[PDB]
Amino acid sequence: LPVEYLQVPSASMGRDIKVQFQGGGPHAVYLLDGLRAQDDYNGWDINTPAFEEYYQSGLSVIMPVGGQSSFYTDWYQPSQSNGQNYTYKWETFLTREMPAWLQANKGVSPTGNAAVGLSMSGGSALILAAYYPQQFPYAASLSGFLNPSEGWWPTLIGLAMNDSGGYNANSMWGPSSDPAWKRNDPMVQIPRLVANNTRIWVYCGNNIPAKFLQGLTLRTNQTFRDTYAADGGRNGVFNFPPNGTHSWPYWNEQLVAMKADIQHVLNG
Repeated sequence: LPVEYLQVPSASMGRDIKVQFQGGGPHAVYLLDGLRAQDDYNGWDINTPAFEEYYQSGLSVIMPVGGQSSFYTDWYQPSQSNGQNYTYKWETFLTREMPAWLQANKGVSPTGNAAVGLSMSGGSALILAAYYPQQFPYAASLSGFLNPSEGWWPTLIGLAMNDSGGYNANSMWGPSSDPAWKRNDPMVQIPRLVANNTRIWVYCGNNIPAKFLQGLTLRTNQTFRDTYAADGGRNGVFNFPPNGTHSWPYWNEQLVAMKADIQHVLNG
């Protein structure tokens, strides 16, 4: 019932990962952070009443802390030019290390949870559900990058990572020809989301190099929707309100709006 700050060892990253945690039930909502995930608090707790909004929801809430520009993925190597001295292994942490710890210590089930991501982690949430459907029957992407391997996206993602911490996308998924780019591309993995009957919730809202990027993000999100439908997808909620914005107030509004949806999927 009270909010806790936990030190959860990551063998794969060789350090302790801080996790903000609120109990409330055996199944949990994993709230993933944006591109500039900080090392002190998860952006959901900094900017929104997420914990309060899900208090007595019958769901636990998990906010991992850290991982700027990590895309919550397992990297090939430490990011070279910014002096990172370990390899990001956030997929291993989120799918093995952390749920094991939460199961042993708190009784949180490793299966039957929801992954909710925004910006950077919007794609991550869908990828986690794509490859770990037992752990995540539910996944939400708010203003996510849903076709990272395609067109200009590897270039833009590389620039974004440089402009947030000096991280280098080549250390993460290799050059854009590397199979890791398509492996971690939600668009490309839509057949998995359909085959798994994943419940997905996709949101996207709407100085001129930003006009381009804002437009590209929404249009890519629209192609994702169409392709999901075309591939036989029938378990999706697609929210593209024209006045929607790419900001914590609307991301929080989406988190609130999906609560009933998550409750019915995870606890129904």
